[PDB]
Amino acid sequence: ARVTVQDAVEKIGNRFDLVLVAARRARQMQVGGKDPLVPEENDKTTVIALREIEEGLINNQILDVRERQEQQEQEAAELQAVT
Amino acid sequence: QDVVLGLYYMTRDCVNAKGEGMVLTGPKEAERLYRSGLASLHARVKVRIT
Amino acid sequence: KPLVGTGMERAVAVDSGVTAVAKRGGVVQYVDASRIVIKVNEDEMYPGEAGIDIYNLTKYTRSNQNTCINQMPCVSLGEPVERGDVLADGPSTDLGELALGQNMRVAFMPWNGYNFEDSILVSERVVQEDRFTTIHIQELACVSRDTKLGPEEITADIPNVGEAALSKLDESGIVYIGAEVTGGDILVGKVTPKGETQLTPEEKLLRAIFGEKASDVKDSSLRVPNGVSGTVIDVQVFTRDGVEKDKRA
Amino acid sequence: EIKELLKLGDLPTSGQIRLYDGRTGEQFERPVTVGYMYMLKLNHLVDDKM
Amino acid sequence: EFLKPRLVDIEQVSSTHAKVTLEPLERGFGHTLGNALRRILLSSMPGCAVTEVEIDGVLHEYSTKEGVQEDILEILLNLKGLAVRVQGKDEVILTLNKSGIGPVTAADITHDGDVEIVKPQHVICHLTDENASISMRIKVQRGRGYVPASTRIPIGRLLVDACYSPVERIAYNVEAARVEQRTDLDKLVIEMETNGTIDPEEAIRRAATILAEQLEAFVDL
Amino acid sequence: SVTEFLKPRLVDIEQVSSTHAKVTLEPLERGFGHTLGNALRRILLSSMPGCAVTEVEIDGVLHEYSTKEGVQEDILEILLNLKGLAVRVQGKDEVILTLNKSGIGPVTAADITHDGDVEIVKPQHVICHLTDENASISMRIKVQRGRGYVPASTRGRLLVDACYSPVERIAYNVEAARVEQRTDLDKLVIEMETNGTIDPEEAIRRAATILAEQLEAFV
Amino acid sequence: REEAVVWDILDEVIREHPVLLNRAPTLHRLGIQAFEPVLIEGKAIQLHPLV
Repeated sequence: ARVTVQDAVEKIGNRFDLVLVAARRARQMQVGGKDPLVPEENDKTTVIALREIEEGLINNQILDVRERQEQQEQEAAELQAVT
Repeated sequence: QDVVLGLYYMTRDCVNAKGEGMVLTGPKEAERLYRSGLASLHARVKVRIT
Repeated sequence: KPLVGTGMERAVAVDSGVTAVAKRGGVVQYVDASRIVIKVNEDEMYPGEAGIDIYNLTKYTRSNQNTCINQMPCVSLGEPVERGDVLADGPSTDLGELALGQNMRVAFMPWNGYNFEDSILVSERVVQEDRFTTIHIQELACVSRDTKLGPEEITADIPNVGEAALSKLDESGIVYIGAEVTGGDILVGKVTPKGETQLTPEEKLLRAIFGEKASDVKDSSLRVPNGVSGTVIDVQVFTRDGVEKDKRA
Repeated sequence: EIKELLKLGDLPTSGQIRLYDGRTGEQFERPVTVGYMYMLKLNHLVDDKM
Repeated sequence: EFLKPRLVDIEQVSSTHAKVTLEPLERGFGHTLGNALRRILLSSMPGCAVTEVEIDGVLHEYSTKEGVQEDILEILLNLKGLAVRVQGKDEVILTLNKSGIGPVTAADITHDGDVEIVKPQHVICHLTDENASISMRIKVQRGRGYVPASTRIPIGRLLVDACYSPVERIAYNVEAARVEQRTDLDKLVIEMETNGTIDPEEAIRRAATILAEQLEAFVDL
Repeated sequence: SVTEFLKPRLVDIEQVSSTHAKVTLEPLERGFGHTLGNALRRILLSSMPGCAVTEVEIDGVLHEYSTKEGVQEDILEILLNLKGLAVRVQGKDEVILTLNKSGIGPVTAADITHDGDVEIVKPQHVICHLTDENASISMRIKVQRGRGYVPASTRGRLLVDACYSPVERIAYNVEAARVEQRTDLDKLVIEMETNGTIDPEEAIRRAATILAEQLEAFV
Repeated sequence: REEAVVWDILDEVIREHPVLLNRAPTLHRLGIQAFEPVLIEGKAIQLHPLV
């Protein structure tokens, strides 16, 4: 359910990086490879992204940690299946 | 423009109406009195608000 | 008939020549929906040139703003009419008065927000009676220009379509009068010399000696615009004098 | 003269008639103006502007 | 216990309109059933108005016919005003044939005896010449509500808008029923206007049938 | 076809606590949402069987605009508390009850004696508060079954507004919903509280039962 | 052709996809606000009155 964005703005108090964080996350859920952390109510990926922000479990820092973790996982497959 | 006319007609009072000066347990039965026609929409009344 | 009028409706109706004012008064001999034939009274009559007044009404046809101009006989059969009296009510006229809109039962109250700023909330009794239902008329032309690789045919032989469009075209390729067309149909089938190859002068000598034509073609038919429906009520065909005529012409 | 013509009909001289609602079936307060206005259809049609 | 009403009086005050009387009602149910039955009588009553007209020597409805003073479109609106009962069918094709000078009434149609023409004085058009004649096939079908031309949609078969609604105006008025040696009982009196093809008892009975179904949606009958 | 309608069925009860429910009906013929919601509203708000507190006489009171010591509240506000006492009663039509207490603290509905066929939906319904040990309350309270609402002006005995009907709020929101090729329909959204003496969906079935029984001599 | 299944497809691509309304003399920044669509059998843009 979506009417406002206000709690997401109160957790990330910039209102201009809310768009960027939710855009990066909704790309991770659209193209995207990943799967949503919140159960979807047959929503678009935009609302699921803002909904994950409203739970306070996604910011820029969680995305940076998980991208570093995926970049570290991208050597433990190649270096294992080559050598 | 329409909604402020609706409110200004709603929250006003006249010196005599249906149910002038009766006492009510709360706004829910105020609506229950208004929709039956037993009280007029502008009639000064003690209710219990919270 | 505007119930609240000012009396100047008569002057606007009579003076603006969209009604058929009788030149010489007399007696209705014959009213049809298209002409009105009046026998003339004696004291307004000329001794030679015996004379009856024949008023040909102008029926359903296009106005300059794509509205419908139409005259209707407002007199009976065999009725005394006077000189200067109207014989046919034109568009927006009623018995020689002036009647633009229609007069309706109006009420001044807010009704649940549906007439908020200046909006107007209308019953279904209005749209059931067809009392604002009006008639608009579009004139669609198709021109056949003399172009390169030969001029263009208006034949029904149209590439890449079948009987789905040809079911409403005749032997000549022009739509029947009365066809209830919608958006996307084909009204006048026009076809073009397609192929656009620009063969070489060597290939030009090749096709000039060995004698092979191109015989490819593209649809460029006159189609109905988007969204509109209606009824073909009139088809006019004009032809340059040095051009032969097909069968519907 | 408008009042005298309304008295020639059997209509009220006030010009205002009490009206019911088609939804609730109950009388509106404060009786309202009904009449015949000669309304025009202008040719700014929405299926030309859309 | 709640007391239950009965159809007590049907005053056929004219051929068009008549007044029923519902009696006796508990206090409060008068306006409730009155508004509900006004709603159902105006909304959904099965009418039998005209649907498709096919004049013989006429292509499309925006033309004229040599020998009749009204246009084809005015003939179609005059047919749209025609009320007609059918009894044992759903659709039917009537047939009008007339020549000579004189007003073409609705009585000139071929009878087709289960089809009743409820108003013979209703003119369609006026023929205007001796050697002039119209001949149309009038396709009338049973229907409900208002179905215009553009929703449900040869080149000769013209289409009129369908106006399947046999009522015109419903006017219920409650009043106190001083009866049963008991005061404070309502009396519902519905003045219903009809084009002529509906018995007012059958009208109010179809309406109460409709309400019984709409409440059968969630209660056991 | 002319008799065949779109007969709905209720799709959910998106409820809050057991005296309240939000019932939706979908989908309906165009124009039936208002007549069904309005008919059920007038029947639930006007004519519902139910018992209610009707007339109360206090021990030492001869006038409403008065007081009695040991009572933090007033007489008029204790009658406001007595209006909300939602009471179900078995096959007895009407019966008189009494209430006696001397103590310090609230007076709840569990202080009322059980005697008779009288059952209270909430003992927690606080009638009044007391402040003095020697402050002894003694009131006689008469319940009576009826048919909806009868005020005090349309009736030491005191005149209590009689609210027999169990519902306390009914409102509907006819909003539009669609079928596949159909244009426009209705979605009746009933929102309703009770007083506790009946659960809401049974009260809607009461309203439908009464409106069905009032049409039996027609169909 | 506007077949029967494209309208459920359309209701499932509307659901959370905003649009931008815009009046023609757009003076200040409230002249472009973004809404959510509700579909209409009609040809006129319905617009919430307080806006």
